[PDB]
Amino acid sequence: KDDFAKLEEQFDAKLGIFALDTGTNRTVAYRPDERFAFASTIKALTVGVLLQQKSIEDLNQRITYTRDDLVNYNPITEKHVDTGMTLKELADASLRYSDNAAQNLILKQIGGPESLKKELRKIGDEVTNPERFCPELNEVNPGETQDTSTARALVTSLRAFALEDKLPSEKRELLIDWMKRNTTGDALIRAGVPDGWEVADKTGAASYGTRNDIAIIWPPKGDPVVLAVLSSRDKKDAKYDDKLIAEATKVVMKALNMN
Repeated sequence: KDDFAKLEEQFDAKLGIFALDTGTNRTVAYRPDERFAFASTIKALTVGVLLQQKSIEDLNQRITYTRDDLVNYNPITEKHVDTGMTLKELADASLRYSDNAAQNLILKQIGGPESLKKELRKIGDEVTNPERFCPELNEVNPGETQDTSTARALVTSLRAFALEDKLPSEKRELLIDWMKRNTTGDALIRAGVPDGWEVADKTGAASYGTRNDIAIIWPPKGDPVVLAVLSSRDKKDAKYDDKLIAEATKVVMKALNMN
């Protein structure tokens, strides 16, 4: 709070925090409106819009691609160049493996960053600014607002798709299932929540030591909490530490008296 400034002290980083307890409407905010590169947290929002646009049957449509649409590491999509993959399999890979090439294919399907912004603006997210495909591949420098969001806007938008009415119940269920089954976030929000409690999350990292996680957290009984923990550092090549995110989550949970 305070403990938040202490974490920033301990990790030499800047935190961005917003949490909403949907049970009591309690809010926890630390630089909630400070901008960070959203990095792969955008993959969650991109699937929300894909689901909005496509019937569940339409997710069976096959997308073909070549090795030249893959750059650096893409753990799922490098396995299926020969066959291509369905939209459903791409959403799975994007969300649970943070597959860059799968995210790009999905983004292309929905009409690119311009169309994603349009749809975000349509759900009343006036802050999230998608501008580039695969922004991962660009040397993005500080003070730029392209491909940034805030902890507050990311919670509001994740909540809108995952928990409110921007998606019908069966599609909301797909989004939640994929995020619950994420493989990349064990040391982040998940490491900061009490044992047992279900977590659905999407992680991201960039440069300037950017390390992000956005989540929905269910207490065993009671309504969920939606949370964004964003972080960055002063130097372009700064290392991040996952533990910062785990510890910031602990402070949120304390403040929420849990849940």
